[PDB]
Amino acid sequence: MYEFKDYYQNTVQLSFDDQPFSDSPKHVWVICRFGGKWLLTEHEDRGYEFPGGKVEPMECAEEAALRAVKEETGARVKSLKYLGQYKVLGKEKVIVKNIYFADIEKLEKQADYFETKGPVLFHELPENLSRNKKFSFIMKDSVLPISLKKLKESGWIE
Ligand SMILES: Nc1nc2c(ncn2[C@@H]2O[C@H](COP(=O)(O)OP(=O)(O)OP(=O)(O)O)[C@@H](O)[C@H]2O)c(=O)[nH]1
Repeated sequence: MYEFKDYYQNTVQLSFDDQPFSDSPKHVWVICRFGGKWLLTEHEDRGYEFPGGKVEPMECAEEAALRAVKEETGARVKSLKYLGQYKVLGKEKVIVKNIYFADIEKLEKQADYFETKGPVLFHELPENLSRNKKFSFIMKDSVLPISLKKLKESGWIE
């Protein structure tokens, strides 16, 4: 596994095995790709980040991942694939977040933006996200580069 600190100096435990920290994860994170471009969302407070969110009642992690993509980017996933899972050790609460890769089939219109500003398309992600104020803190740690390298080698990009 991988153990490092996040933007707010909280301990993050990253692994690429089939749900090692928890079999019931309360959070999801979806690395989206619309062909040759990265599909991101713009949170009203945080900024630029990959779609994600909490798992709702009578919903599984995979269901929550597809919903978060539609709720934040309004996109339909062609193939959702489990990449890994991470544990964030905060001051009081501990969060178990599931990492998913979504190959985007299409981008459709949305009626409401759930704390978001709609879909965002990037041909290539900026050189330093930890310095970039337009991006979210969830993009400003080692979870993002390690996952992209694993994703690269998966490799389902092509
Ligand atoms: N590093 C990192 N920390 C995260 C991520 N998502 C959430 N956190 C941390 O999790 C905490 C917030 O978790 P939430 O689930 O949103 O908690 P909440 O909104 O107060 O309320 P609940 O819905 O009851 O959980 C903060 O300490 C964040 O730093 C993530 O993707 N990466």
